[PDB]
Amino acid sequence: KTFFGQPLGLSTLFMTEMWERFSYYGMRAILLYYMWFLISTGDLHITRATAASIMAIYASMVYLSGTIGGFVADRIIGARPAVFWGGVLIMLGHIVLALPFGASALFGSIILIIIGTGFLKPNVSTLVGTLYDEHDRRRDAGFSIFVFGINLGAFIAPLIVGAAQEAAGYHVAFSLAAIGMFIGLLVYYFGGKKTLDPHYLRPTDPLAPEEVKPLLVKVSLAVAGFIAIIVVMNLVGWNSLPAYINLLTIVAIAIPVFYFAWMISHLRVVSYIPLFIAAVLFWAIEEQGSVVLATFAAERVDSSWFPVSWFQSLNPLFIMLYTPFFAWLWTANQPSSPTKFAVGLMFAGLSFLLMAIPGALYGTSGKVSPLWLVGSWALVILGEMLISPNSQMMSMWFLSSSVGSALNAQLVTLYNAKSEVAYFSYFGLGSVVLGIVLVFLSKRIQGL
Ligand SMILES: CCCCCC/C=C/CCCCCCCC(=O)OC[C@H](O)CO
Ligand SMILES: CCCCCC/C=C/CCCCCCCC(=O)OC[C@H](O)CO
Ligand SMILES: CCCCCC/C=C\CCCCCCCC(=O)OC[C@@H](O)CO
Ligand SMILES: CCCCCC/C=C\CCCCCCCC(=O)OC[C@@H](O)CO
Ligand SMILES: CCCCCC/C=C\CCCCCCCC(=O)OC[C@H](O)CO
Ligand SMILES: CCCCCC/C=C\CCCCCCCC(=O)OC[C@H](O)CO
Ligand SMILES: CCCCCC/C=C\CCCCCCCC(=O)OC[C@H](O)CO
Ligand SMILES: CCCCCC/C=C\CCCCCCCC(=O)OC[C@H](O)CO
Ligand SMILES: CCCCCC/C=C\CCCCCCCC(=O)OC[C@H](O)CO
Ligand SMILES: CCCCCC/C=C\CCCCCCCC(=O)OC[C@H](O)CO
Repeated sequence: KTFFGQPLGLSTLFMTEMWERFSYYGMRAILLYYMWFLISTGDLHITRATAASIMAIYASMVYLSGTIGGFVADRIIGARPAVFWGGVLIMLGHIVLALPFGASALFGSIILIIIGTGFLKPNVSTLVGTLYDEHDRRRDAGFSIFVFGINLGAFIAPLIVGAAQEAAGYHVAFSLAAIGMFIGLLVYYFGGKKTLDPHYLRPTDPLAPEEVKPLLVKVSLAVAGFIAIIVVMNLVGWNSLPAYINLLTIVAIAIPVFYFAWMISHLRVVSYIPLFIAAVLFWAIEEQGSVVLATFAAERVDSSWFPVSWFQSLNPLFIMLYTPFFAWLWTANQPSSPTKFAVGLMFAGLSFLLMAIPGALYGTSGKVSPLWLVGSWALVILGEMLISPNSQMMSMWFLSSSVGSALNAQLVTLYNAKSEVAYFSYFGLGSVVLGIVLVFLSKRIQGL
């Protein structure tokens, strides 16, 4: 007896991530619209450009938090307590939004989910590898199955949560996200005690006695310096919300910038720079689906007969549809890796180029077919299949996605009804050209 040929413990972790992704993307599907609503009632005193910027920097901090969660679990608390307490924080963050509060609850909700996702997301994937020995060949199949559960939750969540918001309002809809995470906790807690190795209730590489102090010193210097920067900012008058967002943008971009300049000072690392740039730029476009495309859907689409948040379901839908195809394709000369990044960046560019057409053809004061966004997501997910689809590279994928959203925090403020065609054309064409450049550089990168 198995779970699709895999250890029974996989079903638990399958369902665990399935409901966490449910809570996350269900929230992402309506959070921007919710901020619009808080703005329209005068409760929240920001612009839509700022609200869009918040969404992007929100995502950036979540991925950045994922780079640290692996460390905390492996060295301090253990992977299983990390997943559990990570989930509790995630749940609380959604409960905060379900409460009878307004804009005041936003920062509290955001902080909880960032810390929570940081603990849970990288360690659930870790616990998946736990299910297998070193020798096991089923590993790639199990992770593929595990990925499928991730996409399932991301698919049904905007459908359920989005419809709930339409029927019973925002507070009820956010509570469904909280309930979704709660279900994941029940299955994880009681299912884990049956199938998970008790060895991972504790850290696998616990701090040696002499390691405690320097780690404590290192963290303290980071917090103090960060606190110091904020102090100076408020002194010189850079203390509006766009200022703090720019600070986090700088921090998010500085982290890979420093690590590169660190390692650079044989030099094949230099050859990874274009790949990392290509990764950042792709994630920038892909992550704008929940921000820019979510805005386009709500303002420019004939979606009068269905919840407009449902458009967020297209991303994991096309992933699930494309996956068995590419699974077959990579088994049936297979193109190199820098080539995949170059072509993947092109498809992302075409997705934005396509969106420039309806505005250029019909104008931007009317409403267009929902099929335009359908074709756009189909293009960028096609590009995803080439670039994105575990170990130590998990950090770089967390980093690349984090930097992209940080870049988005700046870029999405430029998007509006007046700048629609220009926004989609330039960045659309811009990504295609850099995809062409990467093709020219593709041969050198191979062999390094
Ligand atoms: C294989 C599927 C291919 C997917 C097709 C994607 C589109 C490709 C070319 C059109 C993009 C640029 C559209 C032109 C935008 C443009 O003309 O901007 C000025 C405008 O006229 C000002 O009003
Ligand atoms: C399959 C296509 C293969 C790739 C072909 C690439 C096509 C690019 C067309 C857009 C170029 C820009 C033209 C429109 C720019 C535009 O709208 O500018 C407004 C004004 O500058 C606002 O400042
Ligand atoms: C990828 C192959 C299939 C699609 C190829 C893309 C072909 C055309 C896309 C770009 C042009 C679309 C037409 C937009 C309208 C326009 O330009 O307004 C002209 C301006 O003077 C206003 O009066
Ligand atoms: C066998 C699968 C091969 C996969 C190739 C699929 C490629 C593209 C999918 C269909 C895209 C065509 C749509 C463009 C033509 C169009 O919009 O004209 C509008 C017309 O309807 C007016 O009413
Ligand atoms: C939030 C309600 C969801 C249901 C929770 C059950 C109620 C109480 C559990 C005891 C306290 C929690 C202690 C958990 C610490 C922990 O590491 O859990 C790893 C777990 O054994 C892996 O399956
Ligand atoms: C920790 C236990 C597990 C977690 C359980 C999930 C959390 C809350 C569930 C109920 C939410 C009810 C929310 C009530 C909606 C509300 O406040 O009012 C709407 C508004 O008035 C309609 O217009
Ligand atoms: C628990 C969630 C995160 C907690 C924030 C801590 C972050 C930085 C402080 C570093 C030292 C803290 C770790 C405690 C050291 C410790 O547990 O001792 C091990 C060993 O048993 C002694 O040799
Ligand atoms: C890896 C550590 C992080 C990297 C080191 C960072 C060093 C200094 C931070 C830049 C200044 C922060 C202040 C930015 C705020 C800002 O730009 O203000 C505009 C706003 O329009 C004013 O209202
Ligand atoms: C596997 C990747 C597949 C490639 C994806 C890209 C293909 C087509 C783009 C969307 C279709 C154009 C939009 C059609 C709009 C339409 O149906 O016209 C009625 C509406 O009322 C007019 O606005
Ligand atoms: C509307 C008119 C616009 C014209 C559109 C033309 C589209 C593609 C042509 C350039 C392709 C260059 C790609 C190959 C160049 C090259 O040197 O590639 C070596 C590389 O090492 C191989 O992997």
